[PDB]
Amino acid sequence: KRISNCVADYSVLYNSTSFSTFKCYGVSATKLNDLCFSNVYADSFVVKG
Amino acid sequence: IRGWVFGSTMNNKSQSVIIMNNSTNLVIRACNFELCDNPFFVVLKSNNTQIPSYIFNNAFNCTFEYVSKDFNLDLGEKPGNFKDLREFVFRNKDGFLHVYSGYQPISAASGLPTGFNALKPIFKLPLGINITNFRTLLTAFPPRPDY
Amino acid sequence: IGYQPYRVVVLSFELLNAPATVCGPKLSTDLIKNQCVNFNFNGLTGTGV
Amino acid sequence: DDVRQIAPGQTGVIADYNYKLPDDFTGCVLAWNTRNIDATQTGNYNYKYRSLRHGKLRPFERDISNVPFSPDGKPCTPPAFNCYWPLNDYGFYITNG
Amino acid sequence: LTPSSKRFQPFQQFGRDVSDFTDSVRDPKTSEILDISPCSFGGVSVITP
Amino acid sequence: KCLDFDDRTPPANTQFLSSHRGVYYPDDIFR
Amino acid sequence: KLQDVVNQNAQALNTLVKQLSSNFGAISSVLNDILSRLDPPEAEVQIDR
Ligand SMILES: *[C@@H]1O[C@H](CO)[C@@H](O[C@@H]2O[C@H](CO)[C@@H](O[C@@H]3O[C@H](CO)[C@@H](O)[C@H](O)[C@@H]3O)[C@H](O)[C@H]2NC(C)=O)[C@H](O)[C@H]1NC(C)=O
Ligand SMILES: *[C@@H]1O[C@H](CO)[C@@H](O[C@@H]2O[C@H](CO)[C@@H](O)[C@H](O)[C@H]2NC(C)=O)[C@H](O)[C@H]1NC(C)=O
Ligand SMILES: *[C@@H]1O[C@H](CO)[C@@H](O[C@@H]2O[C@H](CO)[C@@H](O)[C@H](O)[C@H]2NC(C)=O)[C@H](O)[C@H]1NC(C)=O
Ligand SMILES: *[C@@H]1O[C@H](CO)[C@@H](O[C@@H]2O[C@H](CO)[C@@H](O)[C@H](O)[C@H]2NC(C)=O)[C@H](O)[C@H]1NC(C)=O
Ligand SMILES: *[C@@H]1O[C@H](CO)[C@@H](O)[C@H](O)[C@H]1NC(C)=O
Ligand SMILES: *[C@@H]1O[C@H](CO)[C@@H](O)[C@H](O)[C@H]1NC(C)=O
Ligand SMILES: *[C@@H]1O[C@H](CO)[C@@H](O)[C@H](O)[C@H]1NC(C)=O
Ligand SMILES: *[C@@H]1O[C@H](CO)[C@@H](O)[C@H](O)[C@H]1NC(C)=O
Repeated sequence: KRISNCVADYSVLYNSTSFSTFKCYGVSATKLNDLCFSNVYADSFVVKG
Repeated sequence: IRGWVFGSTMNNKSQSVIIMNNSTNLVIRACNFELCDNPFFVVLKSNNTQIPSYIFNNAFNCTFEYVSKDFNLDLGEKPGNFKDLREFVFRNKDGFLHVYSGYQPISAASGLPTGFNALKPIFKLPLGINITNFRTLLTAFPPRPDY
Repeated sequence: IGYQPYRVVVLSFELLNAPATVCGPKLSTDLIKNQCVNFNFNGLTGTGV
Repeated sequence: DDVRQIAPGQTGVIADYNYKLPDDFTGCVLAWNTRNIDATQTGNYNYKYRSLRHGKLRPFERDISNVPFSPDGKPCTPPAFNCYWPLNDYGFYITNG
Repeated sequence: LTPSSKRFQPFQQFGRDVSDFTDSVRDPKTSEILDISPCSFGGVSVITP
Repeated sequence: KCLDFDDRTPPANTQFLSSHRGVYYPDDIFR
Repeated sequence: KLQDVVNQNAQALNTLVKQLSSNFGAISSVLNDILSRLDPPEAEVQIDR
């Protein structure tokens, strides 16, 4: 799915969802709030543990 | 000069640390303080004695405590020019309050005397508190009650 | 836990190379010119005139 | 799920508002499960965490205040709209994952 | 290890030279300052037909 | 408790020069 | 012979400028791109290169 024209404020994800895995490659997590992203896509699926 | 109070809001809505030095020993207390808007010590000028005074009203939810060894301090008023210069450096980093201290005998009547002095590290307090503001604690010499 | 379902979302993007429509939460300021400033442009930070 | 956030350079509700490690941290981190001790059938709510805060906490900095939180930033009362309590309780049950 | 004339303050345990090499240390059991020196100090050449 | 002082002069924030003061030992290494 | 001397001096300085676009095992030669994207620990590895 394509994402465009939005503010990526993941603080709203707090208190709603809890991630067992969260790993970023090519970027820093603490740097996520100060950046602007281009051609961002979200891939969704389900696997086993 | 007896010490300082360091805190973000300077009331009981946040933690503050007091490094006051009472007449007997140095007390470092990081606690949730209901700080008085005008905190002071009181030593009677004629008597040269320290009587109890209030820096804070109440204390609770409080974390850090340290009491120094007993020592004697001279409360008497003194004549002449300024005799002592006490230099401190306070740094707040990584949850630690670094205190560096130095002492020098001076005879200046006014202003800050020029010179060079290397301060040695005396304290590294593990407080972990947000410090954005501070207030000095000075003793008072009331000649007459109510004044 | 090895055989329990896990939902996976993979976000892909590019940084500081193309126009960006998705941005982190930041307050923009007025454009100052002919002065030495610390600038941030779509996540690209630096110092200059 | 919050144990992974106890590490230098991490982001999350714990790393931002509860506990942060320095980038140059020297030491060791130890964690162990305590479902038998800290969890109950009726649920254990004695443990809390800060979920709302205006700014991220600094390394090895602590915030034990309990002040109502407004996204605008002005003081407010809990019954008022857009005014919340910053601390949320962990719900620890025996049957939890 | 040789006895040292260096005077350590109570908050100092190690000393370094201009090369950042640890050349002085306060012994833990007996608070005496010792001098650390390299074991190699030889200028050696070999003459052969 | 919480006694107040009345009729106080404003400090006026006098300024002076630091000179060469304020230097402290940066670490615990003997040099 | 005099022209050859001035040509070499200008060529050396222009080679110095063009070598700033050089990566040395790093993700990018742009210092601002690295600093806008990585933490001080992760940027330290790239900046040192
Ligand atoms: C300056 O501050 C220090 C630290 O607060 C004061 O020392 C403390 O004084 C209190 C009251 O005298 C002591 O509490 C007493 O402890 C004894 C047992 O040791 C107990 O029998 C009494 O009923 C009372 O609880 C406290 O221990 C003492 N702390 C230490 C270790 O110094 C000091 O008196 C202050 N001096 C002034 C008022 O200038
Ligand atoms: C925290 O500080 C506030 C403000 O000083 C305290 O509120 C005062 O409480 C005293 C004693 O009940 C009253 O006489 C004052 O009139 C109150 N002032 C205000 C502005 O409300 C509060 O009680 C303190 N809380 C604790 C636990 O120390
Ligand atoms: C220390 O306390 C001050 C005051 O509470 C904090 O300053 C606030 O910072 C947030 C986020 O930037 C702002 O939204 C508030 O408006 C600020 N308040 C004031 C009055 O300055 C500061 O962030 C705290 N520092 C830390 C890291 O704990
Ligand atoms: C720590 O323990 C060592 C070993 O017991 C002490 O060294 C000896 O101390 C005694 C009494 O001063 C001397 O008679 C011996 O000759 C010492 N032996 C050595 C190894 O030199 C040392 O003094 C103790 N230090 C402290 C901190 O008490
Ligand atoms: C989570 O936060 C929302 C506000 O964004 C609040 O309405 C809700 O009660 C909170 N708790 C939940 C969803 O358990
Ligand atoms: C998803 O929506 C449901 C129903 O409103 C809600 O109970 C749940 O907490 C939501 N979870 C997230 C990830 O927000
Ligand atoms: C002077 O100090 C002593 C000891 O604190 C006290 O007993 C006495 O009452 C004081 N006198 C005055 C002038 O208050
Ligand atoms: C101390 O903190 C706890 C938890 O936030 C709070 O319940 C308590 O009321 C605080 N102290 C007092 C006596 O106000």
